[PDB]
Amino acid sequence: NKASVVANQLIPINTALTLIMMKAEVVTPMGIPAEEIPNLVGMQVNRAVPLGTTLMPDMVKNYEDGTTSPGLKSVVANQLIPINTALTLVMMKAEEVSPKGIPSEEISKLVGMQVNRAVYLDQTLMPDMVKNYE
Repeated sequence: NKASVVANQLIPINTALTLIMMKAEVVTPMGIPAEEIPNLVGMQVNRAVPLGTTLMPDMVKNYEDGTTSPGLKSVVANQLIPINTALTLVMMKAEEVSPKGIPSEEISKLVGMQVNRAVYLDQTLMPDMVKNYE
């Protein structure tokens, strides 16, 4: 089988991995492959990554758009938004990503709403970081 993207060195939290920190080794479990290496390269993680850590879906927010059928498109801040910032669909990208944070059900109504917490780059928007919805 093809090798997967397993980090050889240890990565801290929120760190874009590169070709040097990305090792294509054939280890299990076969998390995300390296076909989109040149696409999701520099992808930051949600928590600290140990040595030889394979790319996991639950450990990485939007590892890449390798999904086909959306349906469960979740809102993800592909960019960085400072606390209290009326973010709209432009800064928010409702795509199918895990885990299922906040689905774009009525986003058109909450779009441009000011957040009470700071938001980093591609981060999964959750109802725990926002105030009281409608």
